[PDB]
Amino acid sequence: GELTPGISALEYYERRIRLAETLPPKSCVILAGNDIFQQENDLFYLSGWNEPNSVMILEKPTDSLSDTIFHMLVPPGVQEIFNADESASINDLSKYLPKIINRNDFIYFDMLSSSNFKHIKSLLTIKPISKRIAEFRKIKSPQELRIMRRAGQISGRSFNQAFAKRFRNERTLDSFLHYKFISGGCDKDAYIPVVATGSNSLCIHYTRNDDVMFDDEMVLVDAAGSLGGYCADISRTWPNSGKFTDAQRDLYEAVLNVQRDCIKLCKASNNYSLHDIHEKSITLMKQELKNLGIDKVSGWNVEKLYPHYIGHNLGLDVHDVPKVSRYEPLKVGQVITIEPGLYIPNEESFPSYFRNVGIRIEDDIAIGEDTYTNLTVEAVKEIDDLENVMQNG
Ligand SMILES: [Mn+2]
Ligand SMILES: [Mn+2]
Repeated sequence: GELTPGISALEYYERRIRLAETLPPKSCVILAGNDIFQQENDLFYLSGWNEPNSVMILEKPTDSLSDTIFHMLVPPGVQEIFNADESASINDLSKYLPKIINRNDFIYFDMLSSSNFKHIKSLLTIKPISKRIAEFRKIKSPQELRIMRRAGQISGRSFNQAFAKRFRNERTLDSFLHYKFISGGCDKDAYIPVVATGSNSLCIHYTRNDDVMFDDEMVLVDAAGSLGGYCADISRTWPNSGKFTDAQRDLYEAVLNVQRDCIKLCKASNNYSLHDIHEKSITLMKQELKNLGIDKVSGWNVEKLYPHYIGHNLGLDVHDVPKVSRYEPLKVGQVITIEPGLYIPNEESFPSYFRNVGIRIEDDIAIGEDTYTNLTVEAVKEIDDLENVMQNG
């Protein structure tokens, strides 16, 4: 019954109806797919069509939802499997598209690099559309929450399998997690992974993933799988030796405390915005820095030791729906990550056992009415849970 993994063909139809319920009479939405594979997600959200060199048109000729028309121009079944009301070859674009534009007053199309995009743009009231769909994508349906839970569950269990094994080089740990994501049931990597051991964890954008791992440092890993186009996002940090030292413990619990207290905020009744939570993450991280006695270091305030945001919306993209307001209260159905971090520089003004230690703990949280749902709860992160899996398996 599914059209793409986790989503039925009925929901795709319902998504196109929800968009049409916002359009005036004699409108048409034009979405150009990608070329050679990562489909255009606005197109994928409404069609489930995952092929290159394709154009979708959603047309509302009157004010009745029963008159809408779902056009699909594909490379030379689309009507029977994807429920396209009309279809034609993509070669017919120059003869097919102008007939539709001329009979409509409002053209929903983003004028700002696909080949069919430059084609359609040259043919051209023009209104943007990608942001209006973003307001729909930021609210996940129960089916979408289920398929994301499956992605995070597969990714989470893959981390636990890695916890029980010893890795002498980053690239082995990289290829291992990739295989477990795929054999666990995922389509691909959700994003380019980070496998940073020791001082490598201080580079926020480290992706080389080929350095040797030593028995005295911890490894920071940001990696997760994708299923049906939906992405998970997990970060974990654990010692290579398999046991936390007293220093590695104190720093890890600081990041874990900030993350835990922030996850507890993700209830829609709290009326917090994503930025509201981030500013609370700064406050909490300051207090943890004070508990460790490293908050008042000159030139290294909390912004330089915690130098990124608390998280981001998650969905078809890793950094999902970027065009939605970070300042409006979180609504039921949104999926955001909670990923605070600490990264101590190699400065003698810091204790020696803290220098060159970077830590980040990331989980995917879905917003509920009076609670939340940890979509990545399987990947253990408590020190006693971590040390148990590492030494016993
Ligand atoms: Mn991440
Ligand atoms: Mn993230």
